[PDB]
This record gives sequence, C-alpha cells and structure tokens, in this order.
Amino acid sequence: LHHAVIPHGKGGRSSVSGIVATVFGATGFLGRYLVNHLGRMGSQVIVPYRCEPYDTMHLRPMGDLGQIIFMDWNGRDKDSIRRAVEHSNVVINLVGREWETKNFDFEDVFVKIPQAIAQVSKEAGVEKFIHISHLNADIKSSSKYLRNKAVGEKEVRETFPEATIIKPADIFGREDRFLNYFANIRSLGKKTVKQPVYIVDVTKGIINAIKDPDARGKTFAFVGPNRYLLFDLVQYVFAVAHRPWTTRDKVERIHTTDRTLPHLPGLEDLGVQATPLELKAIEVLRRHRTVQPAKTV
Amino acid sequence: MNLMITLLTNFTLATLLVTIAFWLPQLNVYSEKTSPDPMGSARLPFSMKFFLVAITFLLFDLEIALLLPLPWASQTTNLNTMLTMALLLIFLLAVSLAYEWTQKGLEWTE
Ligand SMILES: NC(=O)C1=CN([C@@H]2O[C@H](COP(=O)(O)OP(=O)(O)OC[C@H]3O[C@@H](n4cnc5c(N)ncnc54)[C@H](OP(=O)(O)O)[C@@H]3O)[C@@H](O)[C@H]2O)C=CC1
Repeated sequence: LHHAVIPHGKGGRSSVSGIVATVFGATGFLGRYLVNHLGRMGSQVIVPYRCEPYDTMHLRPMGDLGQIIFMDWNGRDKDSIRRAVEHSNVVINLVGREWETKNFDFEDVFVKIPQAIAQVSKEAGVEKFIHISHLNADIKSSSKYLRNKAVGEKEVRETFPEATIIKPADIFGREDRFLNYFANIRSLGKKTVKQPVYIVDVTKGIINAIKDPDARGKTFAFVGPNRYLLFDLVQYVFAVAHRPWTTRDKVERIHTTDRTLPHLPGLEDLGVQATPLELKAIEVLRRHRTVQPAKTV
Repeated sequence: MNLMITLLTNFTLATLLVTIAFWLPQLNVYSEKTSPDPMGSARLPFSMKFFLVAITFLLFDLEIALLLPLPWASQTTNLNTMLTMALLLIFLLAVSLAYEWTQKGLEWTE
C-alpha cells in the first residue's frame, strides 16, 4: 500500500480518504451525489466527462483543491478509458440513458461501454469495480432497457469477476426521473408494485460497497422500506404536489413490478437504513406545489 | 377594412414574437432547477393614497372627456355661450384641483 494513499485527517474536506475513484457517468443524477459524497471525505475523484465542460460546473465545489480531475473520454475509445482508470483503486460505472439515441442505443450504453470499462479496468489493475444495474433486469423482460442491462450485468460479471453489482429499484431525489416524471405527467393505474429507494441511501450504499472488503464479487439489491402499488403512489405524488419527453420503453418499465430478491443483500447489510418516501417526498415535490400518507402492501 | 387588416397584422406579428420568445429557449434542454423579495410572506398593505390618485385621475379624465370637442366647438355661431361654457369647464377643473389641494388630498403623492 502506497504512502500517499494511506488515509489521514478527520474525514473532512481537506483530509485524505485513500479512495482514488474513477466515476464514469458522473455528470448525471447518481454521479452528482456520489461525487459530492466522495469529495466530502477527501477522495481523489476522476470524473471522465463526455459533455460540454460547462455541464461539469456543479461538480467543482464538491471537493478540495486538486481532488476532482476532469478528463475527456469517448465510450468507444479504449485509450481514453485506460487514460482515465490507470491510477484508480475503485471504478464506478454510472453510464445510462432512459432513451436510445442516434449514436448510442441501449445495447451500446448497457453492454459495450460497461464491458469495455470493466475489461480495461481489469487489465489496468484496478482493485475494485462497482457496476450499477437495475433491480428489474431480466433477459426475457419486455423492455429493451432491462434486457440489455441484464446482458451487461452478465458481461460485467464474466469479465471483471470481483465486481460489486448494485441493483437499485427506482431512485427518487431532486433530479430524478421517477417522482418528477409522475408530477409532470398531469400513465395510468394498474396492479404494478414498486418500492422506491432514496438517492442518499443509494450513495451511502455505494460508499459502503467501496469501503467494505466483503462486497467483492457480490450482488446487491438496493430497495426502499415500503412496497407501494403504482396507483396509490402516483396519486400520492399528485397529492403532495397539489395536483388534480416520454417513450413506450419508459412506460413499459413503469408498469414493471419491482421484483423481490431476498437472496441478494441490500442496504441493511451495508449499514444503511433506508429513508422512507414520506420524509423526502415533500423535499422532492416542493418545487411543483404552487397530507395522508400512501398505503403500503 | 384596411384598419382591421393593419390591426390584425400587428396582433399577428406581436403574437408571433411572443410565441418565439417563449418557445425558442425552451428548445434548450438546459437543466431542471430545484428550489426556484424584500417582504417575505406578508399580505399586500393597502395604500389609501394610491387609490386616491387613481380616483382623482378618473374624475379629471371625465372632466377632460367633457373638454375634448373644443376644436369643433369653436366653429359655432353662438360664440359668447361657447366661450363661456368652455372657460366654465376649465374653471371647474381648476376648482376641482384647488379643492383637492386645500383638503390635504395631494399629500405624499402631491
Ligand atoms: N432511477 C435511476 O436513474 C436509476 C438508474 N440506474 C442506473 O444508474 C446509472 C445512472 O443513472 P442516472 O444518473 O439516473 O441517469 P443519467 O441519465 O442522469 O446519468 C447517466 C450518465 O451517463 C452519461 N452517459 C449516458 N450515455 C452515455 C454515453 N453513450 N457515453 C458516455 N456517457 C454517457 C451521462 O452523461 P452526459 O450528460 O454527458 O450524457 C450521465 O453522466 C445508469 O447506469 C442507470 O442504468 C439504475 C436504477 C435506477
């Protein structure tokens, strides 16, 4: 263990955490709060960005001087990935799209980019890897999202055998596409059952998967405390928000019930207590509003 | 007919500029912002003085509504009566302003 990567300090901003992290997909919704939580410990956080450097401004107050290194990367360029991961001791993958674009489909985003990141991270000697799949990833699933994400989970497992794959159910926060989707929809009620998980709980889970040495080669399923139906959840979101872009793949995933996987460990096996929706839903939906809580199952 | 075509063209150009001014920066996919004044949460305090200047405007505007046909009124064959009633209307506007003065009506918006 190198001398510069021994932890020092009281775990604050100006400390050294010993985590040298590369966070792919950090310019989005999970990478925002993950780079916040890594930078408040004093971690060297490499943020490979694909977008305009204007869109990485909000990440810059999140750490101390020199602690975030922004560098360019293309997903179809293995040289840029090796140029980004060859100094890390943990790699976090957060590349995702709710929609398939002209240059990238669900296959390239969920299979080719994670497998190339995991393979180049294997041949660069990175000790830990954290892959972020979805809870409802299935080969025979109705949505192309979850099909390619189950295939990418399989490939990340087979090409980086000590990867820590984490399954969130449906993450809610201020910048989500779950509660803000339901609040701006003004699609229907079915027998779909969900248990959403709060983003700070997911982020503390990813930190505790970085730090715990027993999380290598495991698979985690991050779910919230309360299973809800779809209809009473959507009416609760319309009720808290004081209310009377979409695609068919998103609608088929909203109507996908959140599966229960008790054989996989969760937040409570990482020391994270899942915050319920009834503490944070007003924090999410206070922006939308110009209340009896929802029924559980 | 030409007047209505002109008004309709002006309204159409104004509506088109407003529609472009509300839709062209909404083409951007900038960011959805979270957590979107001197007085914080008080009600609006009613100022009597602003109501008084609005009512004084309305009454003097009615006196002006009486005053408007004078460029046609000078053309009459009863000029003594016309001149007397014209000076009498402007004098009644002056008496209304003088009474507004002398009863502290024009105070702190003088
Ligand atoms: N509720 C949720 O969001 C859930 C998410 N997940 C998974 O978590 C991860 C992150 O999700 P989330 O933050 O919410 O989604 P976002 O869309 O907000 O973030 C995706 C990130 O990946 C980047 N990215 C996307 N496509 C590409 C590409 N082709 N090449 C390079 N970079 C790319 C984006 O950068 P840029 O802006 O520059 O394009 C952004 O940094 C994904 O793997 C997703 O599958 C799992 C369960 C639930």
